[PDB]
Amino acid sequence: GPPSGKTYMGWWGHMGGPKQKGITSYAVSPYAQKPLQGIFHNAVFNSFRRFKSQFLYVLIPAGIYWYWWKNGNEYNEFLYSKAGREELERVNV
Amino acid sequence: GPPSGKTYMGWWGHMGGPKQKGITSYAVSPYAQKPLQGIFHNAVFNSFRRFKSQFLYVLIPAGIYWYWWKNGNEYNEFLYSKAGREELERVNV
Amino acid sequence: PQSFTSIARIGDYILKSPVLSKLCVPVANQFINLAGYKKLGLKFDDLIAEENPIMQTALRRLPEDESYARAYRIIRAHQTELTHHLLPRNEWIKAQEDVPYLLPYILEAEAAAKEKDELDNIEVSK
Amino acid sequence: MAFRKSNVYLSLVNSYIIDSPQPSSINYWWNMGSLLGLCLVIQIVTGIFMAMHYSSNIELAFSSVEHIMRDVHNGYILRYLHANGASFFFMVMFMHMAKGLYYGSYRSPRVTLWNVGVIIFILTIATAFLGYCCVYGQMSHWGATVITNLFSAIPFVGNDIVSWLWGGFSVSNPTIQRFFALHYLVPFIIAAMVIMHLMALHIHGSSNPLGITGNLDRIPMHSYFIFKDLVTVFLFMLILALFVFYSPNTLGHPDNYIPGNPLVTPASIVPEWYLLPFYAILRSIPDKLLGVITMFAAILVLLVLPFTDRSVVRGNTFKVLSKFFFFIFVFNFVLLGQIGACHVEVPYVLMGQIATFIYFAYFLIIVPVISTIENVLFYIGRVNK
Amino acid sequence: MAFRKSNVYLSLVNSYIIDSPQPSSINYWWNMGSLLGLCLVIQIVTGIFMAMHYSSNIELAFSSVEHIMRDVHNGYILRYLHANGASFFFMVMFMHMAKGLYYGSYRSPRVTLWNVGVIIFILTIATAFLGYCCVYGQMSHWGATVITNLFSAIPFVGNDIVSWLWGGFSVSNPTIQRFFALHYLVPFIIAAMVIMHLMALHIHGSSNPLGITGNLDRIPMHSYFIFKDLVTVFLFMLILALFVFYSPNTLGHPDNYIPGNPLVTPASIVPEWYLLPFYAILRSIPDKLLGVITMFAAILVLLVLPFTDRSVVRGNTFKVLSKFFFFIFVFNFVLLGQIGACHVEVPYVLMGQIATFIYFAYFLIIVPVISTIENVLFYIGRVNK
Amino acid sequence: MTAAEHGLHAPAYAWSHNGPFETFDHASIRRGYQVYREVCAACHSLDRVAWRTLVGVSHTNEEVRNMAEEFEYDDEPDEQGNPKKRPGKLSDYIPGPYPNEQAARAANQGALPPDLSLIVKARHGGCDYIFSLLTGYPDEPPAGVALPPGSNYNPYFPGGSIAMARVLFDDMVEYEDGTPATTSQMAKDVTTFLNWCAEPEHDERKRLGLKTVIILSSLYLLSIWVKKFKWAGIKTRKFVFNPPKPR
Amino acid sequence: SFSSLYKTFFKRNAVFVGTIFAGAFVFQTVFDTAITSWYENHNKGKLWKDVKARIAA
Ligand code: HEC
Ligand code: HEM
Ligand code: HEM
Ligand code: HEM
Ligand code: HEM
Repeated sequence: GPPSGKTYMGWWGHMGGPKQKGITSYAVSPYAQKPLQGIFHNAVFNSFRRFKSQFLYVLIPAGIYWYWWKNGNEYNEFLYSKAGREELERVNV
Repeated sequence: GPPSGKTYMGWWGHMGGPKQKGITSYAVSPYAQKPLQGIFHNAVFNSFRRFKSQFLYVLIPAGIYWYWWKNGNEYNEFLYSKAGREELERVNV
Repeated sequence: PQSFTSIARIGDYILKSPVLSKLCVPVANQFINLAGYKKLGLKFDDLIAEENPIMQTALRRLPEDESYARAYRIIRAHQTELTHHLLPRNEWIKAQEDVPYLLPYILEAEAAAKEKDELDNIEVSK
Repeated sequence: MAFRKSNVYLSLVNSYIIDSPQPSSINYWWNMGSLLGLCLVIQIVTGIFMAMHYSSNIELAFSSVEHIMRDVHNGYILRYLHANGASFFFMVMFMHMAKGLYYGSYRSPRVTLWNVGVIIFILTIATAFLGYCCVYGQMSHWGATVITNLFSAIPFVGNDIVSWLWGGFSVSNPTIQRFFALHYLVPFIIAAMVIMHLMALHIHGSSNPLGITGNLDRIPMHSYFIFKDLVTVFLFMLILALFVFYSPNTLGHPDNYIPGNPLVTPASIVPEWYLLPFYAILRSIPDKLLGVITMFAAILVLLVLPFTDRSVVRGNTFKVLSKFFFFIFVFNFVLLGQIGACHVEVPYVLMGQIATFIYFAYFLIIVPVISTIENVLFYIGRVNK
Repeated sequence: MAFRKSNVYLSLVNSYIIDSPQPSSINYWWNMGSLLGLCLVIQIVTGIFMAMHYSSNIELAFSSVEHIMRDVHNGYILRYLHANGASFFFMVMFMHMAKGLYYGSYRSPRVTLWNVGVIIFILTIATAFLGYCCVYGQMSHWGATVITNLFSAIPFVGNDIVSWLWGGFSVSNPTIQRFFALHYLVPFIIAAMVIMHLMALHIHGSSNPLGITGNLDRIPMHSYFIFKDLVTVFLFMLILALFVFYSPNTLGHPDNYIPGNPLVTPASIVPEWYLLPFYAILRSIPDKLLGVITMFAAILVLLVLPFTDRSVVRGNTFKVLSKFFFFIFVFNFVLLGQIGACHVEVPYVLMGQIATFIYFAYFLIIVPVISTIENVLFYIGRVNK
Repeated sequence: MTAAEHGLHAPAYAWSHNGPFETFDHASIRRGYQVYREVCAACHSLDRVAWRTLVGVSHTNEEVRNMAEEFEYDDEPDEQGNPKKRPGKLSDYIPGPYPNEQAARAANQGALPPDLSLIVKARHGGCDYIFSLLTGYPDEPPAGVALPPGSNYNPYFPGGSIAMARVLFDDMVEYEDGTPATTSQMAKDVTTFLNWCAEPEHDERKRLGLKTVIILSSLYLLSIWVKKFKWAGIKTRKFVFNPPKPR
Repeated sequence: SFSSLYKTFFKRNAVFVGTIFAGAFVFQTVFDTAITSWYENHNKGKLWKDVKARIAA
């Protein structure tokens, strides 16, 4: 068939990475391993490390936007009440 | 990408035919030619050559099945007429 | 799909017999004349479907002058049938020119493949 | 390299349409596949633009088709385009299968291509049947009744399969709504199978009328076969335009404009004309189970073809007896359709039985014997001994 | 070679599923694409099995959906599966798009992948809209009325486009049958676009959460990511089974069980929840033409993101300010949806306009400036001069 | 089957709309509507033809509004929910004489009269079959035909025994334009009218067919020329073969 | 002046396809009018305008 363009990924044998030397990999058979090893240690400790690392980025925008939505909702419930109809007609007209 | 199986067609450059030496092609530009050259000669002469060589294979079996169909149609029309009701009940029962 | 050893076996039995030769060879000559591949500049050993390993082996082992001649006859037949014409009667393949050139290579590669199969499926008498 | 080569999608378009090496010597019978692609595009577009207005209830099916003919602007154009284009879809498909049968395009490299085409033929037969039943005329109801009462011949689970297909106890509003839903669904399965047909054709290329290798003289498909296909595309549009505008109800049966009535039998329950040969193969066997087995075996006997063709050269281009028996087969198929159009009467029973025997003896008996005879005659005509 | 590599079709299944080299370090956010394929198979299958019973007339749309919910065996299973699976389709689609926005999967190799993804997003939004209008409840009719009366703001041919979409003079019988034909058709365009998505993915491979090159350490997709995706497939099925069998009408508006009445306004016209941010970006602009132009720009501003992401490392894995503003964008999207669910009242109008401005300033203003500042900080934190 | 069970095949009359450039005689459609309203509408329905489609074919707008007002249809119920009738408009359909099939079968000896909206297309033969059925009533059936009571003989009906009595007699309809209404003239008029009710797109369809056939024939001939032009450089190739030197 | 003819109309492909669309517009209008006039003139006396003029006289 025809050849296609220059891609940044080959297949098994010519992936197009750097030449690798000196990097030696060791693995064991899963049949000779314990799966579910360390899950009670990682569940209470490594999960706590990941939560300590990445909760300000997810929680400070959540705090800002939830406080904004709650304040806007409380201002709407003040506006369509009986005590704030003067301010309602002022800010609507 | 991954390679596919051994096919009997390559592409432009590596088709998979044999090596060719000595066969020389000549082709002049169509912008220097006459399209519709020879259409009246080949309309009545080449067409008769092709029809004469290839009409017995198409006209003997067509005639066989058309004669069979016409004979069966005439026999059916004779059977469900008034002249052939005795033969109708005989070949029906 | 039919093996060329089988065709050669049946054909050699028909040709060696004196009754069957005189009965069936003129019918075969008329069949080949009516088939009309020689009217396009082709021998029969070009007509064989080359898309199998036996035929690819035979076309690989075919020598170079026969290969270039066969290639020219195939391209000539393609140009002729493109033009919807025939070859001129001076350029038709003569009957003495329609010689089986690919048949010994086909039969040799076929005998090699049948021997390979029979040796892959032996049962040693023990 | 060029942008039609280096792109992701334009490389597919390029290697299938633009740069695709076609042989130089293929003739106008090789335009039938492109014509089938055009036919399928026509059917899908017109069918969507009529499914915008069609109502698939049993009380609204025929009247909604009659609303398409009457109230929809250019709706008769869409309806006649759909009906006559399905008839032309089967005309061109019979020419495509007969070209594969003549030139031997089923053989040793292209066997998977042949089997995918047979799958497409099954799916197109089924789509034509379901869409014919979608009209709910008199022929739709009784054709659906016969061909779905066929499945009550299976000994164990026959009535279960039948009442599951019907959705009830006869052809009714559940069956018509199943048939519209499946008639919408199935042409996209056909389009997927057409893409797989194109893959299996693309790995090995087209054959040529000679049967010899096309690898030597080859021509790009763009600017040569684009226009060689455009000629037959415009011819197909011309004949379809004649059959859509001037004689629009020729190929249809005139009973379909009767509203669908289950209590009135129209005295000749006949399917569309492109199902009449398999209907005659059905009716030739005097058994309900063996008849539907014989009809499905008539469609699936195309798969015995690359194994029974004992010929050593490809295609009947240079074979006298294969030419003669191929055309005996073609006009036997015509006679079988003409038998299936007719009533079950005295010469027609034996005529359809002998023609069904010829239809099956071509693939199993005629082709190996004739091709072996031609191998032996081709040998002894030029071997001197 | 193996038969999984040498075959025509099994080489495709092999090179996409079985031997597809994924990087070793990708996480469970890379399971959402396979989950979207599962959602599409769920939607198409339950859609066909309800189209066998649904009737698209304006008198029989709601009655036929209730026929599915009452008379059809397990038809409540199919209807709740279709509806809540569409909600889950859009949940997993927002997760797929957000992980693409986060890990930089839109950059220089995969711009074609990102753009085909945006086309799939547009087509899936359109499919969900037409299928919601197929029920013909109260929110269906009035959602159809509002969103198709949006196109009467185009000053040249707005009334022509509106009366062509409606098929008449309001949303009616031809509108609902149009929408049903289109809702059947467009998911097969989504399936073809998913195959184009897989082509654009396959030519360059997946990204990894580090952003660095993945050519060094790779793993074949079978036996590792097959079961790694099976985990999330069973988790998705578990959450969908909870929402189908125990809380089936939580994600639905309760006004859709009122039949479609053109003479009664239901006092809050609101589409399905996954179109609510785009409904808010619509209602923020106080003009009908600029509002629908801003909604189409809200869908089409993701095409600007490959050329505004000025970073030199890919993905916000190692970027502090980009991480903070990415989750500000995410919770701005949630605020935009909750704003569009609300009525048009005094704090909500200003909050919706501000949230729309933050939505458009993320791609156009915030991302180039923050990525340039992070480029400068990454340089000067380790260059000593 | 027998020839009596097939029916007599109707011959090929020279209609004014047979032929690829022809149109319905629209005055014949007008006279056919007159013979429908005065004869055929007593037993036959026209449930697919709206009044508004008659405008511009056989009558004028104010001419069809009077007929539509002459019939009555069901209105939306009044403020008290009672059923209400209404004089018709253009948008309504032509009403049949019987309220249901059982009323029709009560009035016509148990044989349901079919709805004549599609019956030119619904029967093999078409306008020829309708004309030959309407006129081909023999005064005496052929000797030996066991005829049931209440069934007349017509050789064009399949089976011979039709339950429609002969309803076309000479000068039963006083035509508006003074056309001499014989039985065959009235049959020609209702057959043209029923063919219009079957295919009301007939004139425009043949018009568009002429446009389409001219454009596609011109495109086919131009595409043949363009094919031969693009293919000339390949079609006139020449191969020579000087065999190479041995190595 | 075939050189001038080629250099004007067929050298630039933009002017070529523009002349194609301009000719297609003029062709659609004129040819539709010609087929309508030929059809209505071939069928004289059978159209509703002629039946209406007969009713008017
Ligand atoms: C009074 C009662 C009438 C009148 C005034 C007409 N018709 Fe006819 N018609 C009638 C009956 C009971 C039947 C059923 C016959 C049967 O099935 O045995 C019919 C049938 C027809 C048919 C169908 C013929 C067929 O099925 O092959 C046609 C085409 C038909 N009628 C036409 C027709 C026309 C054109 C009339 C007046 C101008 C007309 N009928 C009058 C009962 C009655
Ligand atoms: C594979 C291609 C198709 C074939 C062969 C096919 C075949 C048919 C046929 C033979 C009929 C009956 C025509 C008649 O006698 O009136 C029909 C009807 C119909 N088809 Fe299809 N069809 C195809 C594609 C489609 C698709 C994809 C749709 C749906 C979008 C569709 C919608 C219809 C509809 C609505 C009818 C209703 C009756 C009518 O108006 O013709 N068709 N089809
Ligand atoms: C929707 C229906 C189909 C479409 C779109 C289709 C499409 C195509 C196309 C485009 C080609 C290439 C052009 C050609 O060779 O004619 C082709 C080739 C082929 N098709 Fe089909 N096809 C269809 C149905 C079938 C059927 C029903 C069969 C027979 C079982 C079949 C068998 C073949 C074969 C054998 C070839 C190769 C012929 C050759 O080049 O030697 N196809 N098909
Ligand atoms: C792209 C995937 C699809 C999506 C996102 C989708 C979305 C939807 C949605 C949201 C509804 C309204 C559900 C409700 O609230 O009751 C719906 C209804 C419907 N959809 Fe789909 N749909 C999809 C695929 C399909 C397909 C392919 C079909 C047809 C074969 C289909 C047939 C239906 C039908 C009949 C309804 C009618 C009401 C019902 O029974 O739920 N859907 N669709
Ligand atoms: C029917 C909908 C879709 C399906 C089935 C689908 C399928 C897939 C699959 C299977 C992958 C590879 C696995 C993965 O990386 O997660 C993928 C990757 C991707 N998809 Fe989608 N996708 C869909 C919609 C979208 C949408 C809406 C977008 C966003 C515009 C998108 C953008 C991407 C991107 C950027 C990648 C590459 C992710 C990476 O490798 O880092 N897709 N898609």
